[PDB]
Amino acid sequence: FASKQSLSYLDGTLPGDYGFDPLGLMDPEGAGGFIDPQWLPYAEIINGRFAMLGAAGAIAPEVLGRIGLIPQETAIPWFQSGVIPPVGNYSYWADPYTLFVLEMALMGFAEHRRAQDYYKPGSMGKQYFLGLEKFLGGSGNPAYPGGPIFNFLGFGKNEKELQELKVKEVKNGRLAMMAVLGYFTQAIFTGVGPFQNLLDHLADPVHNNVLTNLKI
Amino acid sequence: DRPLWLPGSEAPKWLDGSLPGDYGFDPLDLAAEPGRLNWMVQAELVHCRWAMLGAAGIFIPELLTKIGILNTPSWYKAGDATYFADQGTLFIVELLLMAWAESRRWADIARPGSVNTDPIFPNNKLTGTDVGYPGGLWFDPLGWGSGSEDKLKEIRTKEVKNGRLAMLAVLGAFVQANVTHVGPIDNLFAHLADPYHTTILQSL
Amino acid sequence: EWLPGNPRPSYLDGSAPGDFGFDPLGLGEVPENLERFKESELIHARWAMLAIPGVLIPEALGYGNWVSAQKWAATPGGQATYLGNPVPWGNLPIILAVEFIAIAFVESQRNGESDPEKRKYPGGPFDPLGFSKGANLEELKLKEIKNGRLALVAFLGFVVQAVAYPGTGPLENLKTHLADPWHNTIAHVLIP
Amino acid sequence: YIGSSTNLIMVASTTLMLFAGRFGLAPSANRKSTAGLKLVDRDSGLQTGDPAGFTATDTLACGALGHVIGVGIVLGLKATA
Ligand SMILES: CC(/C=C/C=C(C)/C=C/[C@@]12O[C@]1(C)C[C@@H](O)CC2(C)C)=C\C=C\C=C(C)\C=C\C=C(C)\C=C\[C@@]12O[C@]1(C)C[C@@H](O)CC2(C)C
Ligand SMILES: CC1=C(/C=C/C(C)=C/C=C/C(C)=C/C=C/C=C(C)/C=C/C=C(C)/C=C/C2=C(C)CCCC2(C)C)C(C)(C)CCC1
Ligand SMILES: CCCCCCCCCCCCO[C@H]1O[C@H](CO)[C@@H](O[C@H]2O[C@H](CO)[C@@H](O)[C@H](O)[C@H]2O)[C@H](O)[C@H]1O
Repeated sequence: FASKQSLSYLDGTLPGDYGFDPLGLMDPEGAGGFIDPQWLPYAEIINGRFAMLGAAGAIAPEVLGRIGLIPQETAIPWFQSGVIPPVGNYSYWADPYTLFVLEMALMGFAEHRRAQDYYKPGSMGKQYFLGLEKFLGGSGNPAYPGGPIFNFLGFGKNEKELQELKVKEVKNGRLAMMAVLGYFTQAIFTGVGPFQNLLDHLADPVHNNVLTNLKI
Repeated sequence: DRPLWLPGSEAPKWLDGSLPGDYGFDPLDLAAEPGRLNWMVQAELVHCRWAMLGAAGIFIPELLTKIGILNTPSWYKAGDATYFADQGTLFIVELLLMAWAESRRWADIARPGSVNTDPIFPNNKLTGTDVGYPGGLWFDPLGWGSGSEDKLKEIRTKEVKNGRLAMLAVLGAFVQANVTHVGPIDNLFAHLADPYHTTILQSL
Repeated sequence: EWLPGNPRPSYLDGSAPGDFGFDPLGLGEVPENLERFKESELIHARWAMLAIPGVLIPEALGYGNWVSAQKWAATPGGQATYLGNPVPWGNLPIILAVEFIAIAFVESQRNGESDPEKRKYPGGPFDPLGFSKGANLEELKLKEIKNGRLALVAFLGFVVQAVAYPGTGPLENLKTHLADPWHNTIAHVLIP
Repeated sequence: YIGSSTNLIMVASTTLMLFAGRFGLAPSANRKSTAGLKLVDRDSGLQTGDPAGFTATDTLACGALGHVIGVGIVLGLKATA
């Protein structure tokens, strides 16, 4: 319904399907490895949700500091928080490598469990977790587990509203992926936060664009 | 056969006119939603009643002070004034008491006639048969107003238009405090002193 | 009847002790999930009930509070000189290990109880006085759950107030609210 | 810089290459050149909104060739003149 040819395998059942596949990466003729047609939509949704979180969290502290909710000691840009110590560093209750080890432990639990549910759909609700295995049996589609935890308010009770919510999720996710790429490139070129870049383009739109910032 | 707010103007189909004060005035087409009209009428009732309460609480003190009976401070700086209790403590007490009161009102609005019974003493049984007019001994002690058909219409029209007048008047008073550093009745005195050289266009 | 006029949930009809049809988020649709939540609420509440006198009485006599206990209340040294007359008993190697081992043991033994009806109420071979049969069971359960809910919210208030005011206790807060009722309450931190 | 000679040369080169692409004055995705340079028609499974058959691939190719020719012309003119 938009973009490029209807590839004869993107019929339209997928949420956000517009037949955009110039390189034919999702052609099911030879579809082994990680280029399986059942893996690419899930991977798109996952980098998309993580990108939504990343964009919101990389723009939030600077806006909050400008308004004044949080102390200005924590209103630093996203690349001055510890991801890149050579650029800037902040002192937390632990050094960043202990934080990395703890983060890898927790995300290892969560992600290896999610992977085992993807590969073995019925699992993760059979063996004894610490009481929570009852709510951790994903129903049907791996990308939409649901249940009393992952959907604890009850949205999308009927099919059509669920379709609209899925489409909205896909678009906000793609938009956030592009936004995060913009954050990276604008950080490299300008050396300041994305919010400062927005204010600069707003103050003098003609003299504060990518063509001016060719000299760093 | 009902007079309109605009002569020769067709009234909206949903604006039947049965409700008091319905003069077919809805230029924005806002109240066309089927589920919005009851919320609109309840909100207008609450707005008019609190607006007229505030209108009394604003106009009476300034009028009495300028007459000379009382010597009270103005409203637009009363919040920043010496009080025995801390301002935040008072505000929290206010929000809690209003939480109870409106909670009761909201339960009445959502579920008709469901909270007319006092929990602690179940022997009270509020008498109000219409939403937004609970009546009862606490809110309608004397029992005035409640009568036959077409009797309620005129008095409710009086109430709603009196509340409208008070609400617009209090908006005017706040605009005065924003534009002039003196009470609205003093602005009336100024408008009386030089009427042709003291209006809105003078010191806009 | 947590809110009069609101329909009760189909599963929450008001049969078990402490039922008032309160589940707006809808977590009790599964009967077994409802039973597990009942057990968890009762455990959290009972532990709060047991802990609350143990944290109000020492301050009532004038011993210590949250910050004192967590920083220096003979807890990190001194061989337990806190309890009136100094008594050695144990120290860090003991009061840091025997408590955790005992709590792990009791939690593991509780986990090994098959009957969910006993999970929500231990009942048998526990009662020394045997007052379970003596009084009405439903009234006793209702009183227990109501006092437990009160204890739970009171303990949450204790934690929040201790966080808000370091080196303080609930009793001095009560004294401050008694002596200066209209100048020391939630407002001092809601509107600083 | 906008009115400069370099900008004019670059925009002219890119515009002329795109013009020769969209209208059948140069090879493109849907118009193959033979050994005699005849521009026969070729069918590709690429869908485009342009009614003449000009696709995004052709846009990229013509823009690239235009930038290349413009850079060459600009450098040559700077070196000679
Ligand atoms: C996951 C992601 C971003 C995640 C960000 C995170 C977690 C950020 C975290 C933090 O910032 C915070 C919050 C706070 C900081 O203090 C610390 C860090 C830790 C830095 C982006 C993905 C980003 C992903 C992107 C940009 C993907 C782009 C893909 C494109 C364009 C594909 C195009 C095509 O594939 C199609 C569609 C069809 C094919 O046929 C043809 C082609 C053309 C190949
Ligand atoms: C949509 C539309 C349209 C169009 C428009 C336009 C405006 C277009 C254009 C387009 C364009 C305008 C494009 C362009 C492109 C370009 C390119 C693509 C380029 C590239 C470049 C390059 C590739 C270079 C490279 C290089 C070289 C070679 C030299 C050295 C350096 C470097 C390496 C860089 C039409 C009309 C149809 C219709 C209307 C609307
Ligand atoms: C492939 C990677 C994609 C993602 C890239 C993310 C952005 C990485 C580049 C960040 C660009 C900002 O870098 C720019 O500002 C930094 C902080 O003011 C500067 O950092 C400088 O100042 C800091 C603060 O005083 C000091 O702690 C540094 O030691 C000093 O080098 C860099 O010298 C400058 O180049």
